[PDB]
Amino acid sequence: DHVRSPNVSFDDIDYNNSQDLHNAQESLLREQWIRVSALKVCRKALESCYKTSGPNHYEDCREIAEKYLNMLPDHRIQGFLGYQKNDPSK
Amino acid sequence: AFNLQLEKEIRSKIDSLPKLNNVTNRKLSLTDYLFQNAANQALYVDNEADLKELDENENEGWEKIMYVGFVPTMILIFAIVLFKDDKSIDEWAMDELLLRLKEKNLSDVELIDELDKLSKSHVGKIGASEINKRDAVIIERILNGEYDQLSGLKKKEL
Amino acid sequence: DHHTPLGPAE
Amino acid sequence: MLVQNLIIFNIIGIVLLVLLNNNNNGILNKKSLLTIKNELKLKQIGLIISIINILIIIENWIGFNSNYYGFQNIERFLNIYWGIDGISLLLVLLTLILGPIAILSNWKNLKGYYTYYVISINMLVILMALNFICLDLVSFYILFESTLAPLFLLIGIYGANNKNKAAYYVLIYTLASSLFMLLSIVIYYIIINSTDYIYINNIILSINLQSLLFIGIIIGIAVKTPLMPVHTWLPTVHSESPLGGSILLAGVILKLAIYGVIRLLLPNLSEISMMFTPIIYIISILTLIYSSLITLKQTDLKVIIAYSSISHLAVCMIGIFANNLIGINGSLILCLAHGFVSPALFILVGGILYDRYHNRLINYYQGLSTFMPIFSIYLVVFSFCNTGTPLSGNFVGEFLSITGAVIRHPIIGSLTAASVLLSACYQMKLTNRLTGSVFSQYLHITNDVTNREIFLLNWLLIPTIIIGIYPSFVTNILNLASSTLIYSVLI
Amino acid sequence: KSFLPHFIPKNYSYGDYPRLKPENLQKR
Amino acid sequence: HHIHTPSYIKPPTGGWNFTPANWKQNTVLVLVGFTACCVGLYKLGEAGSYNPKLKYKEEELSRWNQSAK
Amino acid sequence: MILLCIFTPFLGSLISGFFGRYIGVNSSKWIVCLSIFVSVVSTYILFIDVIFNEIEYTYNIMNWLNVEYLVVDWSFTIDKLSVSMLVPVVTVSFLVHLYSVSYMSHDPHQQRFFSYLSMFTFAMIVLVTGDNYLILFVGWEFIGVASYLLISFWFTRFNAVKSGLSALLINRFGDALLVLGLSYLVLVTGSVNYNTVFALGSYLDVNMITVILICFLVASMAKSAQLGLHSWLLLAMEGPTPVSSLLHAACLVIAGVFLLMRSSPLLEYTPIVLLLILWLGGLSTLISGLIAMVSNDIKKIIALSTMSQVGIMMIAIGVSCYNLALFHLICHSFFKALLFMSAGSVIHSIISEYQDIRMYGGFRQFIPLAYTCIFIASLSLMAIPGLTGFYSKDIIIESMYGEYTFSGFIIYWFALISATCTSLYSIRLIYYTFLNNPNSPKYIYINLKENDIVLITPMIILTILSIFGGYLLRDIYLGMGSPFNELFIHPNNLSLIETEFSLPSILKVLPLITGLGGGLILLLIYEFNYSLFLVYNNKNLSKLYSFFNQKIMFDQLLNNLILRSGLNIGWLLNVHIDRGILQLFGPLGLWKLSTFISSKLNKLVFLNIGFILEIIVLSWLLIVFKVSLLKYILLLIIFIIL
Ligand SMILES: CCCCCCCCCCCCCCCCCC(=O)OC[C@H](COP(=O)(O)OCCN)OC(=O)CCCCCCCCCCCCCCCCC
Ligand SMILES: CCCCCCCCCCCC(=O)OC[C@H](COP(=O)(O)OCC[N+](C)(C)C)OC(=O)CCCCCCCCCCC
Ligand SMILES: CCCCCCCCCCCC(=O)OC[C@H](COP(=O)(O)OCC[N+](C)(C)C)OC(=O)CCCCCCCCCCC
Ligand SMILES: CCCCCCCCCCCC(=O)OC[C@H](COP(=O)(O)OCC[N+](C)(C)C)OC(=O)CCCCCCCCCCC
Ligand SMILES: CCCCCCCCCCCC(=O)OC[C@H](COP(=O)(O)OCC[N+](C)(C)C)OC(=O)CCCCCCCCCCC
Repeated sequence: DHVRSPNVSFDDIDYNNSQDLHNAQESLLREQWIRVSALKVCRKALESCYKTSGPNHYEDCREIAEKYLNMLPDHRIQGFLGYQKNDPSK
Repeated sequence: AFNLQLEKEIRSKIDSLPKLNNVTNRKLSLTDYLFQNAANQALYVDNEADLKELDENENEGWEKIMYVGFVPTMILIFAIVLFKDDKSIDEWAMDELLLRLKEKNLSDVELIDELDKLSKSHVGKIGASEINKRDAVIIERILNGEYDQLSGLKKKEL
Repeated sequence: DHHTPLGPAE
Repeated sequence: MLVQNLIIFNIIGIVLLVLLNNNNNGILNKKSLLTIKNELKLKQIGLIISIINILIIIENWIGFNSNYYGFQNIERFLNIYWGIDGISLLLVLLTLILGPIAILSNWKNLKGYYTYYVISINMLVILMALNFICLDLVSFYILFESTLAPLFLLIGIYGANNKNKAAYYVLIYTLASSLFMLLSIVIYYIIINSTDYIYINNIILSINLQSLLFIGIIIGIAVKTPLMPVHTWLPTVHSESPLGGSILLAGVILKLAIYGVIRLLLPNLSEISMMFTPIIYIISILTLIYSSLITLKQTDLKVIIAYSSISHLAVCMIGIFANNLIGINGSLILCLAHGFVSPALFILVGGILYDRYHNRLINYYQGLSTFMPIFSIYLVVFSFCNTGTPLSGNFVGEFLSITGAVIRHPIIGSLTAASVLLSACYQMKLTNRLTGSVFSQYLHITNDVTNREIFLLNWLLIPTIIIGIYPSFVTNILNLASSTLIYSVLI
Repeated sequence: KSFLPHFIPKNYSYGDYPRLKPENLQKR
Repeated sequence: HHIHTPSYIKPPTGGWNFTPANWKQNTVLVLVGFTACCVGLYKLGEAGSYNPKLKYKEEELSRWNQSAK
Repeated sequence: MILLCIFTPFLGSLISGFFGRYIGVNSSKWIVCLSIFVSVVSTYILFIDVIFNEIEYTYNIMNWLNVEYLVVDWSFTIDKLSVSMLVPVVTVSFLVHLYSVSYMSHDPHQQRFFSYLSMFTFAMIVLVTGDNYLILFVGWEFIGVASYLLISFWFTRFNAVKSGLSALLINRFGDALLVLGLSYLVLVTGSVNYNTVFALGSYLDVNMITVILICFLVASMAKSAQLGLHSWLLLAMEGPTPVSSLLHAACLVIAGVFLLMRSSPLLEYTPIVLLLILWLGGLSTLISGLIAMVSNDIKKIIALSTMSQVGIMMIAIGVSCYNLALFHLICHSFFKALLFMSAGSVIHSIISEYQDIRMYGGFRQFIPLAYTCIFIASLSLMAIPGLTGFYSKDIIIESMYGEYTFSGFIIYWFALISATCTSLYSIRLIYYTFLNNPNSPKYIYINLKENDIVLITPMIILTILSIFGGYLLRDIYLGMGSPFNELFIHPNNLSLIETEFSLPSILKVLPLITGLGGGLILLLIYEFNYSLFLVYNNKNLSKLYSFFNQKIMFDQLLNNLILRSGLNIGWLLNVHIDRGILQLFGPLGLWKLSTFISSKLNKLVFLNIGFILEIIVLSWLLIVFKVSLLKYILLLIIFIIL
């Protein structure tokens, strides 16, 4: 069946526990692929809106186009090594 | 079938010709390469060099091996990449996004109707396509709600 | 005419 | 159920061939039946062994989970842990596929000692395949350099006129450089007490020590891809090694450097890989540009193919060092596509033309389409595949590698697009000459491509087109494994 | 009239390789 | 006229003005096969084609834009 | 209907390519013609359904690329722009295929020729019907592949072999930039789909849009043979005339124009690129016309005419008049193909198969049917009022002055001179071939006859389309307010009013006066005062004639300087780097170092009591010496090795 992500954060585990570390790496990766799936769905709305609107695509799809360009810089796979090996608070 | 007497007949005809460079019903079983003694083996080889000397690019000994072992193996590889129940990570993430759509908006009657009639094979075909299906509300809810929990896993900020 | 003969049957 | 079965079956296979062929060596002055028809019954057994090796990995492929993160099929054997993930699975399949192809290439073009050649080829295929499924640096290095001993003897025995020089080049270039990689491995075992893949990926070393470790590892990798200016050994080896040796070297060995970057640099030296990325791009871009221009002045037919592999693997190095999924996937796709097209070009040059005329000089050949139409069809088709024309897997790999490079570095990564023009310059100039003008006055009319050579070309062309048209067969397996190699902190 | 293309050396010494005047075979 | 060495040179495209003796029989076998593929393409094309400007009502697009805001 | 239109030409290529041996020469040619005709009829049905009923067709075969956010599918769309490009492509391809049946009847390799010819048609169909840039790139590359196999069709001829290579490598130069533009498109927008990229044009940075479309512009120049990447165009004349007829009318030569028109939503927001396109098209129009007036090969003159006309489309694009460029593109595909077909009819009619117009003369009475096709096509090319070219070309020249900017005014003169030259070399070509005194031997004229009906039939169909086609289709593309949302024109860039009304009445007839009046002056000089054109007397005229006859010396500059130096860089890299310093720092250098060192060590090993005794006693100094002197000892030891 559809197995779900084992939500686990690098900030609530001990890296000496190899199983907990493995789950944190997997959980972060699976959340990043959901963002890509969301980005593709939002782009599908932009494609459908552009075709049906015709010369009205600037007005009819203004909010959709703005949303796509804001999500694009960060709705991509970023990996887990960056956050696992770095502490933003410090 | 070794057919020792066949080599005796063949060798006599070769021996009958003192000159060189101037049969079809012949084969060998697997036991001929290991169980034959020295006396019988040497007769076959002497004939083979002379018979080959009396003479395109066929019957080289690889056809049966490749077309029975290699080509069906490639078919199996083709079958695996075609008809295997493999859920890639991007395919899993699409189903998870729609599952989280249900689990967050269980009070929306319209949303449940489209999801129930959205078949599994058509789950990954959201958007404009040849399939006549109702998914406008499915897209609308996604456009309004962030169903990813990436901020939840990042409990430390600058 | 050129009357190019037909080749062997294929 | 993988490494244990693969090693034991092949060791039994090696023993079986040795017992049969060497039984009557006792100054018997014998004739025997196994040696009839150029040791046909001994070549056939070795060919069957290569086919069975493919089935071994297929059984484990059925149980492979593309939605599972981490290594699968974890196994303990010879005090070594073995595992498979998405990237390892595809590279193993490519290595085992080239097994029968390499053997079939030298079916009836060797002067003798077919049994020795068959055992050496199968030994090399297994050793290289095992190098993709080892789970520590020490085991990686053991299999990385174990292939030198069978390959050194193979080139020196079955090689061309300059086989002696080629044997020295491959043995010394690939060992003196790998020893610098061993130093970095030894450092890991000293300060961490382990060289396990998972264990060393979670450890952050000092920025100065990571610089020293990266340089030691990259020297062994850069010589093996190869990259300029440590590439001069490769053209000599290809121009003198036997056709089966060239197929394995061009199709598998050069891909170990790209896989080495995946295992030894990206997940364990992530911080220093980001810093070294501009330097790697500069070296690889110059490697791509210089090799293409140098290829324009070569006169040896097999040397031209050897330099073409250098330019393509420069794109692979550029793509694999991009810090995004597009570049990483494209580099892996291009490696698989290069694993089929590159051997085919050697087969066309060093296996079809050479086996008939025995001269590799370019001046002797022109207008070959007049009496060798079947040869020219494959030569033209594989020439367009080698140049990155769409519908071929090379285009998918090159476009994504170039796109990933631009995403990683928009300014200097844009220079990777020169591969589209430069690759067509030297590859088509060779193909245009070999097919254009009147038939060569220095050649006698002879047989066209035979059935055996048709089989080799067709089954190397088929995977290239399938990957080119529908690369999702490859991308689906790679997506989860490749996403782990990205290092970024977006806030 | 005719002239040699650019980058064609006037002299060379490659050991015992014969030394001949550079000729453009296109102009023959 | 000339000599083309057709005894062994047999390219897929003919080799210097080649027409087999049974060219009429093969031509019919090709025309029927060619006709059987155009009809198959037509049926696949009709059943797979769609109008991208009619898959969503304009009212549906308005809801998408408002939610995306 | 969409699937039948696109992949039917591919079936003909496969049938002739692999089954042409088993069906013979004649059946192979007609089956290929049958496959193209099926695409012709299906295209016309779609043209009514798309243009007139405002319907679109989309077929999605399967996914191609699924690398994270980059999703590319094997999808084909037929919108107004695609079906507008399909009509010139498939119709001319069928007429060229019908033309090729009788023109190639004496060729030993007709089956392969039709296999390549139909493959080119399929590649071009994929180019204009793909719904994303990557599907466009698939057709973009195979267009060069098929053209390479067509230009070098007679591979036994050295010139054809090298000419095909020249076309391929120059087009690959554009492909390299085209790949770079697509990569930047993924970098900025994360997609190559038309429906995605065109919806973000107004919100993207102008610098980002410029870089993408500069790469598109470089790729367009290679295919369209604009200035700097036009040498291969005349080398394409080595292939058979049906290739040239198809290539230069509704094919690869026009691919560059389509790419810019497709990218119109992006192109409107980077006016600097439009300024470059306007000048590049204007310069190419002036240069091409001047060269064509001192050229002698009949096909070279028409090829230069194609380059001059394509530039007229470019200047229309440069002023954001994408509708003008498309309409002139459709009309040009009809009468320019007629010129090549009729030019090839003259070459076949003469027994010697001469192609130099200096060896022609007095063909008008002997081949009147070919002359009328040339005469009607020439007038249509010269924008004679009432014909197709007049309604498509004259408006573009007017649009340059109607732009009312400095660049538009300069290009107007370049276009005006281009129009004047267009009439000048058409009269010059006609006079030498049909009206001049005979130059060929008398034996040629007593065997000079018109060709068969099969060759004639496509020419008559094109001739009628070269008279009435432009008048009927003017309102579709040039009508004010006509909905063509596929081509986007910004409100600030609509100059169809100031071009139509504000023009002085003199400019409306100035190209006509310079064309017909200038042509009459040239005709009078040729007939009665030909001693003027004996230019070998005057030294300045000889240089001026030679300079334009050698095509602005660009071919000499390209080969003797650019290509030679690029090959010498490889030679320098091979000699000084690959075989040079990397061998000094390699096997050769280390061998000399090893030989020198090992020779010294060989002399140190000999049985001698005094020798070994001194070394043992010398080692006692290491104990005595303070260790800080070890490096000085190390330097001393190396000094003795020397
Ligand atoms: C010379 C050597 C021999 C090589 C020559 C032959 C090369 C053939 C290359 C074919 C490569 C395999 C591609 C087809 C494999 C099937 C793809 C697939 O998995 O299905 C995807 C698509 C919908 O996906 P899904 O819903 O997941 O269905 C999976 C059900 N198990 O399901 C589908 O819609 C299936 C569609 C099948 C299409 C048939 C193939 C048509 C021809 C290729 C189309 C590519 C586009 C046209 C390219 C021409 C250039 C423009
Ligand atoms: C995976 C673990 C494998 C390890 C063991 C492999 C077998 C070793 C050889 C023993 C049998 C033997 O020497 O037999 C010789 C065999 C058979 O050749 P042949 O043509 O019949 O011999 C000639 C006799 N004639 C002419 C009468 C027919 O050839 C070989 O040498 C092949 C195997 C060795 C290849 C690599 C050599 C260098 C190894 C270096 C390791 C780091
Ligand atoms: C860090 C990356 C390292 C990459 C590899 C380093 C260079 C390898 C050279 C190959 C030599 C070879 O093949 O040895 C064989 C060559 C034979 O020479 P030949 O080709 O027959 O021509 C020369 C013969 N003549 C003139 C008769 C035609 O003998 C040598 O040269 C002997 C010395 C080799 C020492 C190599 C030690 C390297 C130390 C580690 C690096 C500092
Ligand atoms: C999307 C891509 C689809 C491609 C399918 C098209 C049909 C294929 C037909 C093959 C048969 C053929 O034409 O090649 C073979 C023909 C045979 O010569 P012939 O004309 O029979 O005369 C024979 C007279 N000789 C013997 C003097 C030639 O020419 C040749 O030897 C040309 C050599 C290069 C062939 C290039 C093949 C096409 C490359 C395509 C790159 C993708
Ligand atoms: C109405 C239906 C329409 C569609 C028709 C489809 C026909 C399919 C072909 C059947 C004939 C055949 O496979 O030909 C096979 C041909 C013919 O030579 P051969 O068979 O080896 O004979 C010669 C050998 N001898 C003498 C021993 C007998 O081999 C080739 O060299 C084919 C090389 C591949 C060329 C195409 C590459 C394309 C790459 C890109 C793909 C997109």
